Amino acid sequence: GDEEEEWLY
Amino acid sequence: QEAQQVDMWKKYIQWEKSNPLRTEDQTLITKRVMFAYEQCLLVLGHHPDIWYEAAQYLEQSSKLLAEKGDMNNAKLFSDEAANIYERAISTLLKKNMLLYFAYADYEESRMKYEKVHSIYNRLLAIEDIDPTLVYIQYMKFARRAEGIKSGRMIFKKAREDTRTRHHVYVTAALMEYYCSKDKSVAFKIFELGLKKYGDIPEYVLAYIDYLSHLNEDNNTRVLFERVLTSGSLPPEKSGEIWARFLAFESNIGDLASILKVEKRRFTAFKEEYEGKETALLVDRYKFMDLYPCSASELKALGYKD
Repeated sequence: GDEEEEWLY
Repeated sequence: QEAQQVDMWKKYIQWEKSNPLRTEDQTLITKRVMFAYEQCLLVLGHHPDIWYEAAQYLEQSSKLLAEKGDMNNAKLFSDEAANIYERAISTLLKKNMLLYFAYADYEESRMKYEKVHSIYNRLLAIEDIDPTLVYIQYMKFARRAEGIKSGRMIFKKAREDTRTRHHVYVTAALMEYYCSKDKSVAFKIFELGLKKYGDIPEYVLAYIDYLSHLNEDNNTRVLFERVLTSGSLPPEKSGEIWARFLAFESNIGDLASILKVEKRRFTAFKEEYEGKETALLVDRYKFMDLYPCSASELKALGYKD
């Protein structure tokens, strides 16, 4: 979710 | 056969394009050329090159009419080229990735991005299609025409599609390194991809390749050890990885590190490399197209590749 996307960028 | 018919038709079309009548009206030459294209496509509509070349010819004509200032016929032939793409993917070749992409690039070149989004998503909606390359091209368009953030969204959409294969991860990572010049994001994407596809030799080799060229010895060795010791890469699918490791040590290491790595490799393939120690030694010295042995010596050694 927004967690993987936050970790990436 | 069919190849003869295609060649006949293309030669007829080329003749018409040569303006044998020496008309000065480009609209008339274009009408005649497109007529020949139509007759051809009636019976060879399953050949994607004919659609593409016909659309390209119409676009070229549109540009020539624009240079001469005839904006009305230019706009007309521009829209008709778009319709050529639309007809091509609407019948016969409804699943031809190449024409979908060509269409997308044409509408991108006309600055009609909404139509580009529709085209890529139409293709993506066909269930029995491998969408990986589709996502790669879509991300390329998003990044170069709408910016990093649109690209990251397309990448998100790709990860959420269970049909997508590992290449998009590679692409996204390389994009972040090559376009945003951001090594940290590149790393994180490669690492997420590694969690998901660490058992795929082509993926692991892509990450290895990226990191090696960063030219930091310790990080490269660490990644080599991670992948070859832990991880999911089958031991029988790891030969190329060991090869890259031996080349890394040959470039930055000494003879001792090379021999350590060589022996670990042989252990890992003790069975497959029985009696092939000398054929392996060849690869300690080879560089580009220079070999330490003649072709006949190499064949007698059991040398491969």
